[PDB]
Amino acid sequence: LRIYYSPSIMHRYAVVQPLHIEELTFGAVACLGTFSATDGWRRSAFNYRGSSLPVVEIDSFYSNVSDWEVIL
Amino acid sequence: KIHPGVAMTVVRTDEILSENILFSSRASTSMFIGTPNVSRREARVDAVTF
Amino acid sequence: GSGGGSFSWSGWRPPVFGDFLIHASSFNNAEATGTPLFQFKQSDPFSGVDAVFTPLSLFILMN
Amino acid sequence: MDLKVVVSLSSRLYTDEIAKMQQRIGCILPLASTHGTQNVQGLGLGQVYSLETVPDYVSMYNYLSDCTLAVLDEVSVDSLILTKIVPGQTYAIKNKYQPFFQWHGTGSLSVMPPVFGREHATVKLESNDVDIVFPMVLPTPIAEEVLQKILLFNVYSRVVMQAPGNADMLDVHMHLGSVSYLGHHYELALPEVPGPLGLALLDNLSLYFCIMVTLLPRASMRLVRGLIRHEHHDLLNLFQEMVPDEIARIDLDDLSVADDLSRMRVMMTYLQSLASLFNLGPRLATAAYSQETLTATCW
Repeated sequence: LRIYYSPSIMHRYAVVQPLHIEELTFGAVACLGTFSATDGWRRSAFNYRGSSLPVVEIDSFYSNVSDWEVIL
Repeated sequence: KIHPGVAMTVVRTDEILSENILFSSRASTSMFIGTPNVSRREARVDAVTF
Repeated sequence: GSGGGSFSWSGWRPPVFGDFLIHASSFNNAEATGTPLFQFKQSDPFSGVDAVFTPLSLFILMN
Repeated sequence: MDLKVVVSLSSRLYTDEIAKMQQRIGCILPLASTHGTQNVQGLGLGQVYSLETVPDYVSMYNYLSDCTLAVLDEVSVDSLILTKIVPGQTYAIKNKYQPFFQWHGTGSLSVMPPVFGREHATVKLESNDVDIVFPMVLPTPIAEEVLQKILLFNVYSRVVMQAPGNADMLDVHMHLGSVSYLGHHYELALPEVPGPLGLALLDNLSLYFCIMVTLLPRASMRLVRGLIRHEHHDLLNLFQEMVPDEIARIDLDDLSVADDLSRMRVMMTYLQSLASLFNLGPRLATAAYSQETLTATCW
């Protein structure tokens, strides 16, 4: 997640914005649970009022929430 | 395209698909067979694996 | 009398359920039935209704 | 429900190695794939830890946190029977390690790459030309202590690369490579050059540190100055009657409770993030233990 957000922090924290005590915090990560590996993601159309959306669907989910963890 | 000072040898490896024949003489191996088993595991929320 | 001795089912745990009360406009009535949800705490004391969002309403809220 | 894995060897192993492995009954080890039939390659911590290669420990922690863990159950001439450890079970487990440390039964155990030694931890199988490496388990405090030892040795071997004299690296070797347990000292094998993934971890440490260092509360600095000037505590043993020069420069501003309070809030929000990173390993909680049996009921 650090290297996946590296370009966005590089752009945002940059010349565009300086620092201040309450602005340092950047991202939050929370877990939603476990899912059977090697199945993957089925790609499905979700149709409303004659308009579609591409949606990833995950079978056999196991819900388990976690606290928020601060990333910067 | 002037010949350099030295000569060279060139080596390569080649693969050939081939349909083989296998003969076996009679009664060359004794085999012991066991009873098959069936177990269950990976109980997950919608499925079971056996 | 015969049952009860399984003593588990591979550690099977029945699902815990949660029941929310929503306004009629906040959560669109048509949804995918497997969408992830999010409850936002409010400020009013001794409240009786609480908000909910899906990733789509969460998108619309952040513009 | 049923947890069992048989690992099939292609060719039978000799008497010497069957004896060496039968000494090894009751061993925690990672295998890669969760199936009833496993090949001999995916077994053990070997394929990442090589004889010719420089030892990198963080990569082995990384490999082990992902590979499923199993307990050695039975050793045969052709087949190895090992039980699998599912996340949601209770397991009676046995302790016989050679670098043994005493166990409370109170605190969770942890698994780590074999930092102590390579030779006494390995088993070679020249019948099938493969090497098996057993990782090392420890109670959590000594685990975190060894991890800190290793990372600080990485940094200081890097820094003293450009330093004057041998006496300095000799001081570094004292009380960094050595773990001092009651009645003994133990020598961790340490890399001469740590280059992979030492950076990738210490850099995140440095990011967290440089973020936290801006938002310190000053009241704590003023308190420490006063206390090291007047009283003497075992936690204050480090600072002699001398007080550091950074604090004398940072303190001078007055105190406002609102700003210190908000700084404390943010610093807590980051400390909980820092706590998650130190583990880098599987933690097995223990509930009960018998010293006469060297047997725990881990969880």
